[PDB]
Amino acid sequence: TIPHLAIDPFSLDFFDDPYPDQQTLRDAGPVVYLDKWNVYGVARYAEVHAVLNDPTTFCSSRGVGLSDFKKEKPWRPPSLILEADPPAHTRPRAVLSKVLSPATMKTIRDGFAAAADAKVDELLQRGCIDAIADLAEAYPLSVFPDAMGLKQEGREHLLPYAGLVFNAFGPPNELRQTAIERSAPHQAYVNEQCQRPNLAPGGFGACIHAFTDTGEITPDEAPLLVRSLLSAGLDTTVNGIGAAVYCLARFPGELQRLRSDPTLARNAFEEAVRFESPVQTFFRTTTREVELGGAVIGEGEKVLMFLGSANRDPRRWSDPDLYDITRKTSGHVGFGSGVHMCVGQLVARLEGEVMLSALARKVAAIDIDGPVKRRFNNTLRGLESLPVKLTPA
Ligand code: HEM
Ligand SMILES: CNc1ccc(C(=O)O)cc1
Ligand SMILES: [Cl-]
Repeated sequence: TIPHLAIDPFSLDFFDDPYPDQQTLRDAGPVVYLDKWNVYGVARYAEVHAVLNDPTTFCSSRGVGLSDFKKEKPWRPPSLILEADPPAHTRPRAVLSKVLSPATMKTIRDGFAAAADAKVDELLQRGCIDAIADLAEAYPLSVFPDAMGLKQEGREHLLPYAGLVFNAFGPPNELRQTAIERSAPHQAYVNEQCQRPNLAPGGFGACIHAFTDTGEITPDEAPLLVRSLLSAGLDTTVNGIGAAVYCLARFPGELQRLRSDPTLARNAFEEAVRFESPVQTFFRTTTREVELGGAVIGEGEKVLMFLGSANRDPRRWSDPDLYDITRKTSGHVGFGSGVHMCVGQLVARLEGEVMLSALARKVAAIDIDGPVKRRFNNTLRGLESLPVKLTPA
């Protein structure tokens, strides 16, 4: 009843151009089996959405990568939020919701916006820049590590570490094995910085530690939650912003509309998140035999959710392969959905918004003017290099 496919969604050939394979995956059926990795797969919006919102059946505590924590040792101590199910999940999540709260963004918006503006003005002086290294990477590094309350020394370990985490959700392919075989320095740096003495008061980390007082988390839980932010909070935004600049680079009409109404800044980023889906895929593990899309999946089975595919499903979206900054993007799963839906989404959207706002106000044109290079990661989709010429407004 279930189609078996030999598509490797973690192959380089797939990353280079996933969309035809994603159509094949959608059109093959509501549930596919990927013989390559002995996992179930879901590529349509409906089923991906269904799986995300059924955490009691499709659990996270056996890992949200290919590896089953019930079968193998996790490569690092499990995340107390990402790789946990309710109820253990519930209370750490609340802490992160409050640390990264509506109230908190107020405290950082002026600086994040100022940092975005200064960067765009800086890049306009050079004229020809790499929209990755000089913008997508430089800007988040200039605000987010500080917002964490991180010291200056050692931050070069941050992106490599994030690169690793997202590779480690993947299968035991060369990317993962290669990523993990060189994690010691990154782990040591990040893990050391999660300790309270190393985190500046006022920053997200110290704020996380401050919450041990409420009974919501113990002191020994705080560093891993600090660790979560240092895992998820930087490289994602890099690829989201990079995605957004690339989209604006490829859809000049939409750049022009953005220029004509900078208050479209927040949704053009949101649309970019849908359109590129910086986080491409996650797994769940079935806790029981279960019917999904008329397909019966056994207990203890891995189910691969194609978030990017769900976000390009024509069953749900009109003209999905088109970037439209006034689209109603609500319901996209680029940030997930349900109890694990991105707890850092406000930081990401703030960063993206104020940068796209700066671009909208300061830049007249963005033209690709060099070889474009894709960055390969088992979970993250984004570019290694995007040479562009910025024309000032
Ligand atoms: C473009 C930017 C981002 C994208 C596309 C993204 C994507 C996602 C997705 C898909 C999930 C769901 C994971 C799952 O259901 O298994 C998630 C959760 C999470 N995100 Fe992000 N994220 C972004 C930015 C951020 C930021 C800025 C932070 C922190 C400052 C962050 C930290 C986290 C954490 C800790 C979780 C786990 C939440 C939970 O398990 O309840 N992410 N994100
Ligand atoms: C969805 N992206 C995430 C990656 C890692 C973590 C974590 O370290 O908990 C959380 C979210
Ligand atoms: Cl670690």
